[PDB]
Amino acid sequence: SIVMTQTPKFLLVSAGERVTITCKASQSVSNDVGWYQQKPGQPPKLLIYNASNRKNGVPDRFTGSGYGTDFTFTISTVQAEDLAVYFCQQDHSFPLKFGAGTKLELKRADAAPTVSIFPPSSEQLTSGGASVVCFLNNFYPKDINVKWKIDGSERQNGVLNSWTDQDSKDSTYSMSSTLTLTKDEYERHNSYTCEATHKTSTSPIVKSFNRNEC
Amino acid sequence: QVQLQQSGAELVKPGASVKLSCTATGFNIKDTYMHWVKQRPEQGLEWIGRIDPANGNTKYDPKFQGKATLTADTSSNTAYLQLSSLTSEDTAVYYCARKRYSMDYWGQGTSVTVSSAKTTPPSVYPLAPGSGAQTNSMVTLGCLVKGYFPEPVTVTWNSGSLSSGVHTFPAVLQSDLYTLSSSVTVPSSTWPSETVTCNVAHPASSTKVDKKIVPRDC
Repeated sequence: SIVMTQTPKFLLVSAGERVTITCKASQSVSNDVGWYQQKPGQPPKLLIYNASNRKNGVPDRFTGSGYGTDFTFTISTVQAEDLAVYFCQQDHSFPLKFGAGTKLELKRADAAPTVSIFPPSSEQLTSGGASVVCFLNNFYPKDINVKWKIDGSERQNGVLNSWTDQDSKDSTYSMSSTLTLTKDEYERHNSYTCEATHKTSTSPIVKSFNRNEC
Repeated sequence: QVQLQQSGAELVKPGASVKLSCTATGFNIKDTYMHWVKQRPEQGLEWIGRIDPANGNTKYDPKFQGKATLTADTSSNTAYLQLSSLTSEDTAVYYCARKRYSMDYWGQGTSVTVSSAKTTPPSVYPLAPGSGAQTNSMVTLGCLVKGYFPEPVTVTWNSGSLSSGVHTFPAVLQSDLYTLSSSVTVPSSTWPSETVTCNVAHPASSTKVDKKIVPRDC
């Protein structure tokens, strides 16, 4: 039961800086410490063999050091392809324990979202439901708010939001907001509005459509 | 030459049993220790146990004593993880790894979902822009995949032709059904002049749906 405590959980860093991930073994572990990298949707990949020995085909910017209780994983110059979750591991005592993980996030300049609004599909209207979908693409920082307005009235029920993981190409986030209503309620009203309030602008980014038009 | 081939995804009712296969290549299984790791969604990695294929020695984390039984067959170079008494807490991706002389190689992972909810094929709805939508250099098209269970579904655009401007959003669970959306941004000179089709696959229900993005007709 040698437990590995890994800090930080979230590492907000800028490209070109240096990230240091620390894993503290509750008891002595010495040589038997490994560091893993897990890109989203991929199996974890080993980066450090025995707390300082890079496996092979590993960028020399990935370094590890420490002995006993204190162990450190350091990225010399953070890069876009380094976006992943990093785990420490102890194989000294057979109750093998991983760290909680460190999610690395790249810092970049504020980017305004590109907002698109889509009326419910014709096929779904036959089903008896109506989903209005709003896309907020290529924005930073991640925190953003979406307000749904129907004929000028704010709607807070039936809204599902989903954020993408940070895109390594441009270090941005994308979010999708879906307002789901009954077909009768959708056909009752005409104006449906998607509003995006972000750190880029005090004013909200607004996209709308009218149902009595098609 | 060293790869670990894992079995396909499994959906099981609570209380059932599952067996996962990890077929190896490029290294005999008895000269290394095979390990199995559990990862719950949006969570960390949990070491289940290790199997010594030469003699059958098994060591488990005390939380996986009865739930997980590790068996190995050196003849097929295949390691097995059997999961019984399955509950919702066992819903996770299960990996198999080979460890020898502080060396590691991992398989692709196998997803096991434990739920009483029935398998539900998705409904795929094309999302064309509004009839009076703004015209610009680029046009964004959408695709809605609603009311399916279990995860995962795969979304492609024009069978992989369109890939640069695709944002597929993580699914959201609601009333035991998942819903996700996918967006593709293409130059306005290429739509509707060229075809844009949403390709959705839901392996658990053996569903493959292609939905072309047709401009809205009034």
